[PDB]
Amino acid sequence: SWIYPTVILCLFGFFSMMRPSEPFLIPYLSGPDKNLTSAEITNEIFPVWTYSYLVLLLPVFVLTDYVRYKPVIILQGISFIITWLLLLFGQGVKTMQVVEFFYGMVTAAEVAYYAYIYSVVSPEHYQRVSGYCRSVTLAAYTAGSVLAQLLVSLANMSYFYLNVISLASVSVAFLFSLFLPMPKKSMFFHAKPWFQDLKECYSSKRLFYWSLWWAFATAGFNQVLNYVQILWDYKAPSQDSSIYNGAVEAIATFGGAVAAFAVGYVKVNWDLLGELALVVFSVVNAGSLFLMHYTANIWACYAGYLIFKSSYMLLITIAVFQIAVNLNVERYALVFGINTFIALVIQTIMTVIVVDQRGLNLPVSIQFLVYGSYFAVIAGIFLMRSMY
Ligand SMILES: Cc1ncc(C[n+]2csc(CCO)c2C)c(N)n1
Repeated sequence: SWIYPTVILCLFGFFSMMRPSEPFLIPYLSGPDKNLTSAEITNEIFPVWTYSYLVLLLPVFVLTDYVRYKPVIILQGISFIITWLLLLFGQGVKTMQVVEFFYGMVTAAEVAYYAYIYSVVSPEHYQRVSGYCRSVTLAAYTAGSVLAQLLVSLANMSYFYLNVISLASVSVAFLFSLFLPMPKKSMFFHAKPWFQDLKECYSSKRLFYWSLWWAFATAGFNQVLNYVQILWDYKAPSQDSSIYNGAVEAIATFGGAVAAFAVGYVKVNWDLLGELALVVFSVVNAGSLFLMHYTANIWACYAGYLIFKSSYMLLITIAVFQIAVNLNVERYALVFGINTFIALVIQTIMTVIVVDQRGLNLPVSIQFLVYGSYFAVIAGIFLMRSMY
């Protein structure tokens, strides 16, 4: 059968991604509860996340197939508990970097969470259970941001209690994570009957350029998803007017879900339109990031994030569809693992150069000009490849 591990995995997926304090994190740190300047948050604290998601990406896969997918989720649950407990009680510029380290390990073990599906389930429901679990996680994050902003704007709720709610939700997620079945076989190591065949994998012109774009777009979206809240804080601090972070990130994630639903139900010639459909929405992404940089009204920057996140989820779902058709299931996770490693190398290089003190030590203003130029260079590369 398949239904019980699906139900426990979707319960873990709902109560993990219900993090109501997640949109309001940058008003929580720079707010009156802590003594943290926004220069130290922009330039010393958040880049550690990218660092911790590079150095702990490749070992976690090694600690995924060997433990056959169960205890890495339990490590993610312990990571949840440690991260939000340190968000509750932790003080200083030193402890908040440890927070970013453990949040990097959270983002690392998310891949093992998704990879448990093809390990425990009988192969008749490889399509059904994965789409179910991903939909449950997306609905969890959307409803979490909805409940967050409603409780804040209509409940006089300080942010510390919202982190308490987040701790409780990820703690309940840790209590569901223990009650999963250890699967019978893994996907690479513990299969009872690959380096030399790996050159044959990326020897495909329909699979290299799309993977390269997935890497650059994933790095850019992780950067923008990091620093968009510090940009929102810079445009209008939380002590002036009560900003609406949870509602806008909720509508943005809902639009991302609508875009991902809209990718798989449009029947046009993909090779002919794809030399244009990538280009126009890449221009949309570049214009959205430029719009968030140049503006001074806060709803204009919110609308820039809405248009950017919907356009990214559109184009990156198109990319995931244009990779997945050719290969099998076992090669799919290896290809996306190498692609994710390349994306985090690119994001680490760009975060050392642009963001951190070892590079330029930039404020959050000029940063989004650089990220908009990065996606504009991406759109120019697509325009040049259409011109070939
Ligand atoms: C503890 C912690 N939380 C969030 C971020 C930044 N961040 C990563 S993803 C995301 C939104 C996901 O939809 C945000 C705001 C961070 N650096 N550390």
